[PDB]
Amino acid sequence: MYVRISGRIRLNAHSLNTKTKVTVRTENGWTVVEVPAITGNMLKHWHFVGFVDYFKTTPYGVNLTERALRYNGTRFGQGETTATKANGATVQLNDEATIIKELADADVHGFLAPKTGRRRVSLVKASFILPTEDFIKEVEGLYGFSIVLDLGLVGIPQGLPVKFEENQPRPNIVIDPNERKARIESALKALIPMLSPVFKVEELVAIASEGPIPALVHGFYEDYIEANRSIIKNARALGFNIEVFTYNVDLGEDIEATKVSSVEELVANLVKMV
Amino acid sequence: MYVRISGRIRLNAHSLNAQGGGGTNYIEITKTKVTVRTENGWTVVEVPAITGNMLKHWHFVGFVDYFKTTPYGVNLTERALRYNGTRFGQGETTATKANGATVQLNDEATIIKELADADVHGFLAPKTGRRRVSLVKASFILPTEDFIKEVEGERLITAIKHNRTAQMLFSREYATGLYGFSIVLDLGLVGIPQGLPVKFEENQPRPNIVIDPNERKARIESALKALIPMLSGYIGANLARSFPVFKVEELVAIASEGPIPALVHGFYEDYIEANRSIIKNARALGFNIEVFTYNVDLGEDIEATKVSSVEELVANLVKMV
Amino acid sequence: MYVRISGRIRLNAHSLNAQGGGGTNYIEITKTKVTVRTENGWTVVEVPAITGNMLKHWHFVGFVDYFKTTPYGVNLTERALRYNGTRFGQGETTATKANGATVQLNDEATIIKELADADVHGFLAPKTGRRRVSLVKASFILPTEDFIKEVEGERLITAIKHNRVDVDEKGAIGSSKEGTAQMLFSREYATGLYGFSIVLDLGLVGIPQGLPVKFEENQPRPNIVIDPNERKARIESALKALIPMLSGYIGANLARSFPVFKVEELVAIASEGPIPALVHGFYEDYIEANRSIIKNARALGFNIEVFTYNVDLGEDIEATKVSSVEELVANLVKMV
Amino acid sequence: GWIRNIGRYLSYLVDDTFEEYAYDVVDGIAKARTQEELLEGVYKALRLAPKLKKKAESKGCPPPRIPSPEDIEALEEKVEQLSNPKDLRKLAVSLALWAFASWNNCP
Amino acid sequence: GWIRNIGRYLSYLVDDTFEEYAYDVVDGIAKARTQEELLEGVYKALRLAPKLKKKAESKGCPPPRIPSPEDIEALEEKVEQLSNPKDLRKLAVSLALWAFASWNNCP
Amino acid sequence: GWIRNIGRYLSYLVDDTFEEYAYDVVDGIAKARTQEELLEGVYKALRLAPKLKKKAESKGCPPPRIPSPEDIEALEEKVEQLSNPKDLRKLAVSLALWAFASWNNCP
Amino acid sequence: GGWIRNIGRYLSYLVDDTFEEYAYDVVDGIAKARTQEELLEGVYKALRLAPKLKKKAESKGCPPPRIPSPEDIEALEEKVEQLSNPKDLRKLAVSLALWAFASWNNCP
Repeated sequence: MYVRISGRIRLNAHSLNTKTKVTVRTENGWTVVEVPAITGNMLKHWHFVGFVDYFKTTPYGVNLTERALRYNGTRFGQGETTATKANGATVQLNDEATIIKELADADVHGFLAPKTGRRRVSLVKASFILPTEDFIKEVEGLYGFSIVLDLGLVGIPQGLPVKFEENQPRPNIVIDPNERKARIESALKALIPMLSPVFKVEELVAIASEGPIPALVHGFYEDYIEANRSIIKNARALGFNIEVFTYNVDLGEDIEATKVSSVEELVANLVKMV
Repeated sequence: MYVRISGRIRLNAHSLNAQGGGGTNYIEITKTKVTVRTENGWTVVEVPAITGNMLKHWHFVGFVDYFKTTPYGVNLTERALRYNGTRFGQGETTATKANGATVQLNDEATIIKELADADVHGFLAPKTGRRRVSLVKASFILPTEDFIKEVEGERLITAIKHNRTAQMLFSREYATGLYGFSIVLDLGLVGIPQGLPVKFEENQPRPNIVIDPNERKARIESALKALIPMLSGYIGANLARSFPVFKVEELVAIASEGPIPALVHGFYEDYIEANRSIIKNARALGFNIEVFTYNVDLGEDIEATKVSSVEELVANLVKMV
Repeated sequence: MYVRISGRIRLNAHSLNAQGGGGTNYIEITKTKVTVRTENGWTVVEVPAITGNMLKHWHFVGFVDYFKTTPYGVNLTERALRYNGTRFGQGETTATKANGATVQLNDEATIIKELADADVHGFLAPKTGRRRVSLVKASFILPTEDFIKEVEGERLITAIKHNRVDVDEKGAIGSSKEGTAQMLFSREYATGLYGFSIVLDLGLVGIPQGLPVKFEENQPRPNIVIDPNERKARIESALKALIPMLSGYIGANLARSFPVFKVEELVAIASEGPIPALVHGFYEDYIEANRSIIKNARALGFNIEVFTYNVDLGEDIEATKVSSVEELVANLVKMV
Repeated sequence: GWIRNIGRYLSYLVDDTFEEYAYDVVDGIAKARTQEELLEGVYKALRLAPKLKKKAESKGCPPPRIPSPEDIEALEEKVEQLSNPKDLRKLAVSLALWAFASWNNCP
Repeated sequence: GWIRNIGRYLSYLVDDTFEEYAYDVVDGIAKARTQEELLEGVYKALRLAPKLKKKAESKGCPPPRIPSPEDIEALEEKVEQLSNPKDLRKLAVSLALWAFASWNNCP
Repeated sequence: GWIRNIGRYLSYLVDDTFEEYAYDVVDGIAKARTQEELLEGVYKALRLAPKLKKKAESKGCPPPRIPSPEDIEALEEKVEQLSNPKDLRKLAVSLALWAFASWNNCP
Repeated sequence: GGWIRNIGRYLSYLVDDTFEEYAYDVVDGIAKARTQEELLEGVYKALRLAPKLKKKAESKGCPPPRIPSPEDIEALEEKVEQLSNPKDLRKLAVSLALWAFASWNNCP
C-alpha cells in the first residue's frame, strides 16, 4: 500500500547534532532568508529509529542488523562487503533477493553496498520540516512536514517485481506473508516518534491506497487547501479507491473522510486498511 | 495525439541533479548559466537548475508505474520494471522482457508491438543500429527571469552538511524558487514503427498501428497519467531524504489530435500576452486546440477553463475519442 | 514568393547541436568563433552555436510533419515522414515512393513532381549526377554581438554530467566482465541571446532548374510542372514549417533538452519578387539597415509586406504588428 | 599578487599532520559568486584559526603567523569593488585551491 | 621543465592502477575558453589529493607528487594577464596534454 | 626521434582491426594553421586512449602504449620555440602523417 | 632506399585506373611545393585517402592497396628535415610526383 502524510506542528528549542533557506510568499517579495529548520535526513532517521524500535519488539522482527539496534544506519558503508545480522549470522551480499529476505531496515529504507555494487531505492520519501510562509511573513513557529511510505514495494526486489509464471501480474514476494504484514504494520506504526516531547500536533492530512497515487501538497504554503481539494477530488474521480484522514483540519465538503481525534486512531486505521 | 503541458511550480530546498566534482564531499547541484534582461542589459547568471534528463526519466518512472495496472502492461521491458531507463546499453544485441522470453531486434515492428517502453520513450541499440527518438520532449527547470532579477541572485544555493568507523561527513547544495517546465507528449505515432509510418495500402495516409487500438489507448492513458507524479513529489533525485515541496503556481495545457507547435514559456519579463496571442492565432488557423488553465489569467475571445489538474482532462479526452 | 525571416531570439538552457567530441564521454557542443567590435579593439570569441545545416534539417522535419495533413501528401517521400535527411546518398539510383513505388532518377521535373523533398530541399544523386539546390536556406545561430559585449564574452558552458542505472535482476551494477551498461557522459549545456534567420526561396516550388521558364509568345513565366493546388499546398506547408522553428522543435536531443524557445523580436518580409537577403540578427545597427531597406525597396517597385514583432520600426514605415508566427503563415497563405 | 601568504595560511588548515580535516571550507570559499557566502566562509576560516594554532603548538612545529589585517582587507576591497562575477569568482576559487599544496609544513 | 610534479599527479589521477578514473575533471581543464572553468577544473584536479595520498597505502603504492608551491605560484602569476582566449585555451589544453602520459604507473 | 612514439600512438587510432575510427582529430592536428587545435586534437586522442586500451585488451590486440611524457614535453618545447606558421604547420603535418602507416599491432 | 618502390605503389594506387577516383590535386600539391610544408601536406593527404582505396578494393574485388612501411616514413622525415636546401626538396617532391604515375601490377 502507498500512503502520503502532510501536516504542521510547532517546534520550540530543537536540539540537533541545521539551517536552510525559506522563500517569502505573496507579491511583496520573493527573497529568501536563513532559518534553522529541520532537514529531511533528520526526519528519515527518526522514521528509521521508530521503525526499528517498533519492529524489534515484534516476535517476527529478528531479521534486522546489529548496526540498526544502536541507531547506526550506515547501510553498508566504507569497507563493508557484508552485513551483520541481529541474531549473529553474517549474511553475504551476493544477490538482492538474499538481502530482501534477510534484512528489513534495508528493505524499508533501501541500501547501497559500493563494494559489491548492490543498490536499492528507498521506498520512504522524507521531506523537510520547513517553516510556514506566514511565520516568516509576520515575524521576519508553525513548521510543515510531510512523509511518503511506498509500502507496496516492501519485500519486492528491485530486480523484478513480477515473475510472470502464467502471464499474470502478481508481486514477487520473497518473504513470508506474515512477515510482510508485520513489516507493513511496524512501518505504519513508525509514524509515532515524529508525531509525538515539546512539539505538539496542530494539523495533519493523509491519503492511503494500494496503487501509485500522487503525494499531497506540502504544508508550507497559504492556499494549499485548494491544492488538497484538487488532489482529493481528482483521486476520487480517476476511478480507484482512496482513504482520506484528517487531524484538526476541515478539509472540505460533499466527500467521505475520517476525522481522527488521536494519532493512535490514525495508526490503527492505516494498520486495518491493509 | 499531441499534448503540451507547461507549468510554473514553486520549490524549496531540493537536492535534485547533484553530482559534485569527482569524489569530493561537497556536491554541486548543476548550476547552469542563464540569460536575463533586467535593466542594464542581458546578463548571464549561474543559477541552479534541473536537467530535462531528470524530468524525462521521472516521466518514464510514472509511465511504468501506471502501465502495470493497465490490463496490457505485460508488454513492457524488464528494464522498465526495475526502474531502469537504460535501453540496449553497451553491447546489447537482444532484449529482455518482463515475461522472460527474449526478443530479437530484427526490426522496429516487433520492438514497438512488444516493447511499450521502446515506443513511448525511444531506444538506441548500438550493435543492431536500431534508432528511435523519444516521444517525451522534456524541458528544463529554471527560475523565472523576474524572480532571478528580484532575488539579487545570491547563488540561489546554500550548503547543508549531513552526518552519517564508517563515520563520514558530506554536504549538499540546496536551492529554491519558482521553477518552470514544459513537457511535450507527441504521442501521435505510438504503435507506429519509424521505418513504416504510413503504409499507403490504398493511396491514403493513415497511421500504421502495429498493436490493437486497446493497447494504444492504454499506453496513451498511462503516458498522460504519468504527468501526475510530476506535480506530486516524484521529480528529481534524493527523494528518500529531500522530497522537494511542489505546488503548481501556474499551469497551461494545450492538446490536439494534429501536428501543433509548442508554446512560449514563462522564463521572461513578458510571456502571458505572447501565450494569449499564440493560442488565439493557432485556434484561428484551423487547429483543433483544446486549452486548459490553472491559476493563470486569460483574455477575450479565448476559452479559459478553471481546471483542477491534468488527470480529469486526460480522462475526458479519452472519453471523447 | 521568397519570404525572409530574421530577428533576435533567446535560447536559455539549450543542449542543441552538439559535436560528439570524437569518441569521448564528455560531449562537445558546436563552438563557432565570431568577431565583436568591442569599442576600440576587435575581439574573436568562441561561443556555442547551432549550425544552419541542422536548422535546415529541422525545417525539413517541420515541413514534412505539416505536409502529411494535406490531402496531397502522397507525393511526400515516406522516408521524409520518419525524418530522414538522406536523399540519393550512396548508390541510390532509385527513389522509394510513400505508396511503395519505385521512382527513376531521370527527368528532374518528374523527380520533383513525385518527391516533395526534391521540390523543397533539392537533391544530390551522385550515381545519376542529378543536382538541385535547396530552396530553403538556413543561416547559423550565434549569440548576438551585444550579448557578448554585455557578458564580456563569458563561456556559456556548464557541462552537466549524466549517468545510467542498472539492476539487471540482481540489485547491483556489475563489473566489466558482464557488460556494466552504465555510462557517465557529460554534455555541454549552453544559453544566450541568439539570432534566427532562414530564407524560403519558395518561388521555385515545382519549377525545375533544367527548364525554369518557357516562352510561347516571348514572355517569361514560371514552368509549373505540377497542378496549381499541389503547389499551393506545398507553399502552405513550407510556410507552416516556419512555425515550429520559432515555437521550438530544433536542437539535438529534443526529447531530453526541449529548450525554452521564444523570439525576443522578429521581422518577416513576403517579397514575392526577388529581393536582397534579410539581415540575420547578430548586430546592433541592423535596425537602421532594415529600416532603410524597407523604406527604399518600395521605390524599386517591390510590393513587400512587412510583419514586425516587438520592434517599433519608427512610425513612417508601414508594417503589420504581429505577436505570433501562425498568424504570419495565415496572412502569407491567404494571398497565394 | 601577495596571494602566497594567504595561501600558505589557509594550507595549514587542510594539509596533513593536522586532525582538523575541515574540507567544506575551501569548497564554500571557491564557488562564491556573491560576496555574502565568501565573507561568511572567510570569517569562519579566521574564527577556526585558534584551533589550528593550538594544534600546531601541541604538535611542536611552529604555528602559522598571526592573521594580518591588510591582506584580508585588500581581499574584500578587491572582491566586492569589481561588479562582474568573473574576476571575483576566479580569485575566490584560486585562493581556495591555494590551500591544496603539500610541502615542509609540520616536520 | 618545472612541471613534472603536476604532470605526474594528473597522470596518477587519470591513469590506470588507481580505480578512480576522473576524466570529467580533465575534460573541464582542457576545453576552457574563459578562466572560470579552467580554475574550477584545476580545483577539481587538486581536490582528490587527500584521496590519492590516503589510498596509496591501501594497496602498496608510492605517494603521488603533490604540485610544488613554486609551480602553482608561477601558474597563478602567468594566468592573471590573460585577455585573449587563444593562449588561455593553449595553456589549459597543454595542462590536459601533460595530464595524459605514460609515467611509471605506481611501481 | 621524438615523433615515433607519438606517431605510433596516432596510428593506434586508425589501423587494421580497431573497429573505431577518428579522423577529425587527425585532420585537426595535421593542418594546425594557428597555434592551437593541435594540442586540442592530441588531447582528444589522449582522451580516446582508454577506449583504445579497453578495445585492445578485450578483442584481439596487445595493450597500446601511451607516448612518453618526455616526448610530450619535447613536442611542447618545439612548438613553443617556433613562431612562424611555417615551422608550426611542418611540425603539425609531420606529427599527424604517421597516423597512416603499415603497423603490425594486432597479430 | 626502400621508400621509392612503396611510395610509387601507394601513389599509383591513388592515381591508377580501375578506381574511378582520380585525385590529381594532391599530386599537383606534392609536385609544386617550393617549401617543405606543402609537400608534407600533399603526402599526408595522399596517405589520408587510404580508407577510400581499401573500401573500393574490397567492394570491387581488387587487391588491397598496400600502405607504405613506417621505415619509409622515417626516411621521408629524415631527408625532408636534413635538407633545408630548396633544390633537393624540389627534386624529392618532383620524384614523388613522378612516382604518382606508374603502371604497376593493377587489378587482374
